[PDB]
Amino acid sequence: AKNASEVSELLAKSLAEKAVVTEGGKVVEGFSYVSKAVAAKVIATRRAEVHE
Amino acid sequence: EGNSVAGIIKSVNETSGANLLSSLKTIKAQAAPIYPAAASSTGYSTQAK
Repeated sequence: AKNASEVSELLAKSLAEKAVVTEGGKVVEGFSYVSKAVAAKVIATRRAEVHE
Repeated sequence: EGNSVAGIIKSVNETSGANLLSSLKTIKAQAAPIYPAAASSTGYSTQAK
């Protein structure tokens, strides 16, 4: 019971990270998107290796 | 005995970005020219005698 908030956060994050995309209610299966955190991570590692 | 600059270029290339600046003095000293040590005397060799 004292980690009942923690298991809810874990279930919410598990549903959140495997999120699907809909355009008008129905899902576009086989859709690939790259987030701005992923793109900024790629930019950060590329800037780090050119700087070194 | 290869030349010192290929050793400098190699030892800088195969060094990561975190251990770069700490490991510059060992690359400075590994490509320094040899100045041989002042050994013992045992002076007045056979031509001097």
